[PDB]
Amino acid sequence: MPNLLLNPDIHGDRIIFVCCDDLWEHDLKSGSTRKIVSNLGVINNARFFPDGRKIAIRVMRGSSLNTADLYFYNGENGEIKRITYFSGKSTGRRMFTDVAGFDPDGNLIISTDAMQPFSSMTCLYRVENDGINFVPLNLGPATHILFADGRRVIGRNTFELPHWKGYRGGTRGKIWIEVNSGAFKKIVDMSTHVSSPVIVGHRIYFITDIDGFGQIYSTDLDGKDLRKHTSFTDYYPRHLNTDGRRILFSKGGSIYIFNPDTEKIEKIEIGDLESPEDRIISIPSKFAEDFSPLDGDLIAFVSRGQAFIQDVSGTYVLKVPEPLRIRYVRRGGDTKVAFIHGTREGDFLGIYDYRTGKAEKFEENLGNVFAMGVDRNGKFAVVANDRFEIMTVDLETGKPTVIERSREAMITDFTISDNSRFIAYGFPLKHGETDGYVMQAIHVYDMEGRKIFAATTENSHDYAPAFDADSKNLYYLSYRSLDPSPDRVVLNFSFEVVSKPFVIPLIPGSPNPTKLVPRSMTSEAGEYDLNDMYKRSSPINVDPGDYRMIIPLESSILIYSVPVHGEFAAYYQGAPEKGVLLKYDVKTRKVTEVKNNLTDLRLSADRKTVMVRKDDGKIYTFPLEKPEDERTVETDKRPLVSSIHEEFLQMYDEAWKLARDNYWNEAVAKEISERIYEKYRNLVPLCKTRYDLSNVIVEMQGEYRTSHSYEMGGTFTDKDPFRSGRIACDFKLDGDHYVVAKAYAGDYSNEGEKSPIFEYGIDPTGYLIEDIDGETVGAGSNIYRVLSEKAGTSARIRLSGKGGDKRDLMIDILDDDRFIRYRSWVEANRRYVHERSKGTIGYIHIPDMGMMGLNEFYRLFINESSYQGLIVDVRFNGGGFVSQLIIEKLMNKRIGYDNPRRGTLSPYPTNSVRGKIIAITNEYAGSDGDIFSFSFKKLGLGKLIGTRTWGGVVGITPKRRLIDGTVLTQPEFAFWFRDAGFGVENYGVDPDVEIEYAPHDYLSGKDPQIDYAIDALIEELRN
Amino acid sequence: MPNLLLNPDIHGDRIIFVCCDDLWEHDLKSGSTRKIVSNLGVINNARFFPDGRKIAIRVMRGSSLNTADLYFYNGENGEIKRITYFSGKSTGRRMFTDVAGFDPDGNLIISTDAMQPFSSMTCLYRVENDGINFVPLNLGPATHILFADGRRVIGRNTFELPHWKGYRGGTRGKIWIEVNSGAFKKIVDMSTHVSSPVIVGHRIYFITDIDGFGQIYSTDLDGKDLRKHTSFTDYYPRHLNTDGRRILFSKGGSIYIFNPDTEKIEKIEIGDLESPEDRIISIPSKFAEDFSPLDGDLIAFVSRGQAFIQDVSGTYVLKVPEPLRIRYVRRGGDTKVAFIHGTREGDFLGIYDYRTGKAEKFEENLGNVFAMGVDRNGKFAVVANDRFEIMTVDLETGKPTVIERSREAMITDFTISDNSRFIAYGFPLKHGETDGYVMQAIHVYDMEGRKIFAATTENSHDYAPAFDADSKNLYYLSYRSLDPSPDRVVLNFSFEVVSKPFVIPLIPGSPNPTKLVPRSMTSEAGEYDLNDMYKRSSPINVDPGDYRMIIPLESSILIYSVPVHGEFAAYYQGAPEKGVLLKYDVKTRKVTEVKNNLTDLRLSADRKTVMVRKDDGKIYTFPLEKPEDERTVETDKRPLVSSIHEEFLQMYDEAWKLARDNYWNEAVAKEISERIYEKYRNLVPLCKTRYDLSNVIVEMQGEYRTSHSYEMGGTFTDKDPFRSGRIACDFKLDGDHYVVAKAYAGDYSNEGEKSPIFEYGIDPTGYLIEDIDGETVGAGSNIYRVLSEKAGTSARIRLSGKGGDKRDLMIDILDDDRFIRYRSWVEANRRYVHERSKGTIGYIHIPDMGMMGLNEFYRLFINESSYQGLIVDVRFNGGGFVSQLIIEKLMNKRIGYDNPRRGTLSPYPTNSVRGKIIAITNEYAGSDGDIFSFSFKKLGLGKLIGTRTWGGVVGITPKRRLIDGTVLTQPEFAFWFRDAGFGVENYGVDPDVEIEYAPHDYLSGKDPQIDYAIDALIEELRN
Repeated sequence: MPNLLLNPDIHGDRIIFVCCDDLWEHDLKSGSTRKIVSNLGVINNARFFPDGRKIAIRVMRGSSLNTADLYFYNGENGEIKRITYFSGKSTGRRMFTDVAGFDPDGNLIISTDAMQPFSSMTCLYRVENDGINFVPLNLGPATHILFADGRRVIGRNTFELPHWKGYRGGTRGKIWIEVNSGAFKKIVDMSTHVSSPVIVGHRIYFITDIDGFGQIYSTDLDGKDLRKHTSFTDYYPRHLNTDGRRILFSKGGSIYIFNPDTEKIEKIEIGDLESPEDRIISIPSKFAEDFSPLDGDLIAFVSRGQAFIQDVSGTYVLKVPEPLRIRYVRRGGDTKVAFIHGTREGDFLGIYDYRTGKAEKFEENLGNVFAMGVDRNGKFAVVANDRFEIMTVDLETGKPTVIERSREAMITDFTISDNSRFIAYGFPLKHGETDGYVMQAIHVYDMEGRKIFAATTENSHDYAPAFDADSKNLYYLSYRSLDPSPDRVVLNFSFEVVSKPFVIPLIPGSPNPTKLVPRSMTSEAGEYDLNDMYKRSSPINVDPGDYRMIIPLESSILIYSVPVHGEFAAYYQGAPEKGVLLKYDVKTRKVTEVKNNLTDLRLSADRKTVMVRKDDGKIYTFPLEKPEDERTVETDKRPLVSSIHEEFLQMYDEAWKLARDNYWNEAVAKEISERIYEKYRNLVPLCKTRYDLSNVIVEMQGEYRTSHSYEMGGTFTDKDPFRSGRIACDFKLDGDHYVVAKAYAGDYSNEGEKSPIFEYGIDPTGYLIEDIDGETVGAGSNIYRVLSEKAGTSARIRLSGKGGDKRDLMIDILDDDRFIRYRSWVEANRRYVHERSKGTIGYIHIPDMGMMGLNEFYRLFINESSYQGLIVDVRFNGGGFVSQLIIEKLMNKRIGYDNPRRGTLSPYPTNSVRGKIIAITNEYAGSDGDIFSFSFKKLGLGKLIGTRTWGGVVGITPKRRLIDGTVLTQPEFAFWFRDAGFGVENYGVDPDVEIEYAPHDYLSGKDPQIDYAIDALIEELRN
Repeated sequence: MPNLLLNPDIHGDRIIFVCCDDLWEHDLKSGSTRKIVSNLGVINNARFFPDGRKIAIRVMRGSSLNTADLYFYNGENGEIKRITYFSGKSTGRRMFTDVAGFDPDGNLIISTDAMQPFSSMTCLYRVENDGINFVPLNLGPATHILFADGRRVIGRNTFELPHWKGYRGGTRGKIWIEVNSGAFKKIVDMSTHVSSPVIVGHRIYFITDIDGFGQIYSTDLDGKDLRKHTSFTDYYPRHLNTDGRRILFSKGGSIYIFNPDTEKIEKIEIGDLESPEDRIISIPSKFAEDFSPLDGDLIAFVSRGQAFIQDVSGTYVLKVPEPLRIRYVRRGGDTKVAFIHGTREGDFLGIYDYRTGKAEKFEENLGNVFAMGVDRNGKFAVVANDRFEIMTVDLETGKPTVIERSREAMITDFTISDNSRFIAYGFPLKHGETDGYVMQAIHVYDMEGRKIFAATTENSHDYAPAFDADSKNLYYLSYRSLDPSPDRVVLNFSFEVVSKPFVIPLIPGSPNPTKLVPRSMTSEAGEYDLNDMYKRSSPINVDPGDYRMIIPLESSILIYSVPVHGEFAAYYQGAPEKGVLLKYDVKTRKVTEVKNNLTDLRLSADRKTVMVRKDDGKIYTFPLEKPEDERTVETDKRPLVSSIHEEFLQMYDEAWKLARDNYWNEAVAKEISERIYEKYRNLVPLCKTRYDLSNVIVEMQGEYRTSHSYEMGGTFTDKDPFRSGRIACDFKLDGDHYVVAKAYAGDYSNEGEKSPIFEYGIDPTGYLIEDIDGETVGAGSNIYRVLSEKAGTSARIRLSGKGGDKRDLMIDILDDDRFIRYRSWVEANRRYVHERSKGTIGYIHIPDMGMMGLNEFYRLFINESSYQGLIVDVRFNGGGFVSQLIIEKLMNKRIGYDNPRRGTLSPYPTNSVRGKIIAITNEYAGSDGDIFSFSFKKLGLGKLIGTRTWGGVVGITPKRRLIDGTVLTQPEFAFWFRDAGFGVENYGVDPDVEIEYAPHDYLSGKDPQIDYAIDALIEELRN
């Protein structure tokens, strides 16, 4: 039972490497191995200092390893010490805030975006006094820095990209070298991605897969005389490191040594290191999903692939006796439940009687199931799969029967009548293959006659069907009540409150029950007749809103409502959508609130019990008759038990299967998947930690050689995330005191765009920071650590100005100041553009194509679009999906003006740019950011300046998480441009004028890209 | 910066030892040292298996290391595995559930009380299949077992006793050896304690301090030819271990080797191993103390020796700028607070203005302060110290003035009038030096004239003085309203509700204000006159109860009431005493509840704000006017920051100072403390963990060579305690199935005294356990781990009886079953005595002299005191203080009977023993159990049978915890017997007839002690 060994470094005969998230050291001479540091969190990189006495360590914390900071380990006394308190953001594909190199004096050089407006701006800083102070090198964003013959060697984006083999986009690693004390030249720019550069003798060694597989190559300090030193075919080499004589690297779980002199490669024999306990315990609530009410006031819930039946207090718990991956569990009978069990082959329907203990599984492979319901009489279930089919499955024979199949999307929204005769569902459809909108009509399946009926027309979005208890009327919701709401900032309107419930009597002649037509004035009777029922449709008298569920009751109707809200939090912070349960009294048409702060709602089969999840994250239950009697469902009294190796294999297979099944090109998917299956599955048994598993799943994901193959979420450690305290200020150690080198502020009147100190009436720039909460900070007291310890609270800060000015203030210590740094960067560029253009050119930056992109675009568009020229900066754009919306605005042509008796001219359209436009982009703009850059040029909006974009345009829409919560992504939607085809993928967008942003440019304090854009526009504006 | 190295074992050239709570391995050949197991919790012992391949490990978990279990470490593959799921109870002086030795076949033998009715019954078991099954050796309680020439060598109580140097009590370590298969002889029984026995060649090596200091000695396998092999004078040697050739041991933080051949001793050079981060972060609420209200709605609170001023939400927090050990903090003015600062020299008063930030400390040493208050005008503070003095301290000059000094106890109950003129306080006193009860009278000090006046007579206990706002009346409480309450089980009565409030008008002629005497009918006026004020006292019309505080308001009086409750939880589980705040309306005399579930209450200076601690442990604040507007006080938004080395130095110093100050014999205390200070203070810097510090503190505590020098509580690890699942059954692996070898039940009708399976109508004895919660248990499925995973919940257990009987039951899996095992043991002894005596002798067992002892003594006394004879078994008695109450009952002489017309004779006294009594005691009975054993003989109650008791009779009453919550105890009260003097201490009590309980007695299943007691009484009962 060997371990997965990774990321080594070497010094003499001593090699250090990672195993089980901890740092180990192996001595080649004695052959002994030892763990030198552990329990710090997940370590992914360790670097010896030049004299090999100390080691710089990068460690990640937070369940998903979303935070990182650095530590120093002293081999002499075994002293461990945290050096950075930045709580740098981290992702599997961009593990930032790390060791960049060591200068000629032996000082540590780090790379970090902690104090920058963008995560891609991983700037270089010399670390002084063990983290007391950080000195910027001003060489621009970089990953590695090497020093040879007195000059600086810079590696840009040279970190490994295991998730994207064959990457050839604009962000590929490149190497630059200094040629004259402050002048730099790009010496290594290959078609593919260069990573892990090191120097031995006078050659730069690095990795790249230009020939089809990862190998070690080398060039001279001029980027010439390319050489190939390896011919690996099993697994890609990774993480080169050197002591100046020999090179170390990891490959497929083993550590190897490359001797440049002999070109000899030798594997290091390390043997079995650690075998932790396989059987683990987990907190059920941390991986819970699919909670549902059962008879007898019992409840069912799924967690980490396991299912349970328990009382509400979680004291009497029964585990469903089925192996890994039960996806859904649903009430089947008095003491019975139906469930979906998944395997490597697909999903299957099963039944379990918790009273008798008899559990049965049917062999009919239903595909990949995303919804399942059971009729009230427990005779059949209804299932929906990714084939876009909705079917019934006889709970006795297991025989499935496809009801219908959509060609647009899954039929996950369905309901079954209490008498088990009708099945109503939303049917996604399109009039034509290339329609921009998918419509959805409710269809009704009559078990008797097996014939489908259209409940509603195909013109909009009808959903959430629900039959009344007597199975005589079909209620549902529609987004048909069109009525626009005005944008309060931009000239725009949108349909915000257009949801309305409708009802269809299943028996012709019978009226809308909510109309209260006197019974004596209605000729009753009539047999069921589902023909032309859409013509009989009638709305219920409820104000339009945004409803998601309708529950018809005897003399009232419950409705799940969602107040209008902003999307920022749900989009970036996973914040759940908040809703309220409303009660509509049919008799008086009076609407009241039943429950609020909801995020989900399940309804008992008999309509007597209601289960909800609230914004507080807890599950509650209450009688629909007396919502005051609410109880809290407890699931953590009983620990979740499982086997790491059983789960890892299950997880590898599912990751592997998802990558195959969701890859945009089906033909390709089959060949790729089969070719890589065993190669990586064979490494799974070497994995002992979730991080190990990650190293294996990601390399397999990279074999698809396509963008967007991500691994997000999951639980890798129990360590709380690192903390960082900020006040939007940069500190410089001057003598024995810290001085505020810079105090950030964007728009003073906006919220959260400035150092909290500004609210006290002074600009802290140039002030000395004497102490925080009575503790002196300075030469002998790390201010970053002090701020970290106060993060999220208000502390007394003593400031000293040049003179006799002294300040004693209670300052809010923020947990982050990225947005303040960003807005300040934006406003600075804005003033600079106005100043250099002499007031003729406007400026706008678009950070991404999501909700932030929309905010920042309009934030400046309303003030910047009416200058003679306009610069649209999309550098560092993180992508999203609103590129098309912003383009639509820039495409407006000013063709007129209103002339008022009083006031000034009003342009028409209001949203039109007045003059010439120019766009700036760089290698850090990507995805939807690629599409914007390509479209800007294609539509002739203006010239495109900068450097080639990221080149990743195969979108993702994840719909499944691993049992531990991990969200994997699969490049499932390949973008195709008219004329260019799929060619943007793995390449990017070339600007009309390429303007590099070299290290010497950063050294001189000049932004050549913005300067060219301003100048080019000034030129164009001459005539 | 070296480390404190401890508890080593040796095998060839390899030595393992503990450092920083982790396990390390050192190779004598290569000189290399390495950490082989870490992050498991706190390891205190590690033993090489015979072949030196596997290592057995004892690790502790739970903040106070109160739980323990064993693991196996396999250096071959680096596999770590838990072997036991007992969660054995552990204390620093009795770290039970450990490795006991290895049999000739190489199988692990463990010692544990996990499945016994007493913690001292650490029975031996051979471990099988890594914990799947445990086979009892049935040799009785033991610590170590060695094997020589086929015969078993047994060490009884042979663990180290660092907290008691020179121990010579009955529980001292002794060694027995097998002479004839199954027959044993005691070979090593010295006046002093023998610890850590090992065998080399044909000699038993061990440690003892018979010559005044710990040294290594040895004897032949016959216990003869005693030899002394060392002459240490610096630190006591500890933890001997051997590989059969050499002996390894720890001393003063270093690891040494003793060569029996050469008799040479060599120190192993290991060097600096590990230095963790010194600056740590702690959760404030976890070490919180003294919480108090300040003006402006601010709060003051002390935690881990630090003090803070903060708003209720804990968003605005200010740390008081003073070094370690702020003991108390009190409102001193508008933005000022007074505090007590403690140092190694004593306690001092200081003042801190949180607005300006100016802090001042006065140099007057106030001694050891236990109470502090400040007058409302902020001119002086009132302080109470362990000198029994109450004094004022000028807040301007710092000049202290002693008001009065009690010669009985501290004056901690005091109050200051609003006009700052009077100080009323409870004054402890005794009429004579040898009085059994300390009375308390209220005394009032007049600042004007500096004279003391008696407010109450000296006949009972008067307390909680409180002046009204106008400083015209003094209110207080007394336990003077004697009215007896009846005991519901025993003929007994006690004063439960005898607390009554009283009031004393400070102006003669003025009537009790609660009497509502009409003003027009009262001749008002008059000047203050405190003479004869006790004569003027008047009660207030509130029913008697149990009051702890009285707060007189304008038209009402608030009263803190404590409902009568049992003491068990408070006595054993630290449970807080629950109280309620009552409101007495003076006008109507109506009493209403203002707040319940309280555990503590603080009132602001202006009587407007109330702060309380509730049973939920949280601190709340509400306006006295609207108790509904209650807010929760948050203190954990901002982490506590401290330095480990600074804290460790402050704690050792305080531990040393407490040991000295409280030792019972002051003469001896000066010499001992000065002699031991440096020696242990020098080991402090070697400590890196709380466990390291404990080893040092305990060794220094043991220098007092007296009983009761303990170290309880404190925070040693962040690991959750070990869990164990129990159903009061003993399991035996028979083939591939576990059979219930025994099902425990005491009194079926009592609560919690039987396996929870009995509630389903069957006795599980003989039944086979098929599975638990669907999981099969047996030959390849450890039932103990399965139960551990279900502890605290109800699980489905399937059982099979011999036949066709099958049971499927939802069983409560308990967290512990010690009490069930105890009562079953007692009831079995009870039946055995009835049977063997043929219904002529009764039986009673007293497990301790605390609340449990009271419960169990009476639980049987009511049924067993009327046989012709009575056996009073005090074996294993844990001590406490009720021995005298039990003797009082046993002393009753039956001298008459009531003869009724109908029914049977009633004996007089009712609580009298009918006949002859005999007592059984052993080496596990001590403290108040020593006192009981001695008294039984002394008073001639009957014969004492068994073995010499523990011998620890110098009591404790701790009143101070270290900054981390640690409760240290100091032998402060030496018990003196008429005729025997102080002699019981460090010796114990000899029985009239000594009856050893040899290993072969346990092997044969015979209890020689109970048999002799039975036979002795049968004989005495002949005539």
